[PDB]
Amino acid sequence: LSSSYVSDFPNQGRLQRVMVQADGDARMQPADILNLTVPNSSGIAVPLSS
Amino acid sequence: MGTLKDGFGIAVVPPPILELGNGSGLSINLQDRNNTGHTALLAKRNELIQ
Repeated sequence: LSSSYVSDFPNQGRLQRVMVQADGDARMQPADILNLTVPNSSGIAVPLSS
Repeated sequence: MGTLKDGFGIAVVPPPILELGNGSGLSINLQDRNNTGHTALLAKRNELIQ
């Protein structure tokens, strides 16, 4: 939910930015931090609560 | 103009101070405030020339 800036793109003769973020309902409660999984370099979920 | 069948190649005596012009110094800069492209601006420049 940190709103990383990727690159630029042309629009109407100017160069505007492209911003990638999550949607609305995924960053409203702190419970999303509770089940925020990690890739674990193998595919196992490994939730953040442990 | 005689023995140089090529581009036009004009020869002119330069003015001593360029910022003061040479008599008539009308310079027009046709802009495009909506970014409609380049061919439309060239068509408007040709219409203004005509």
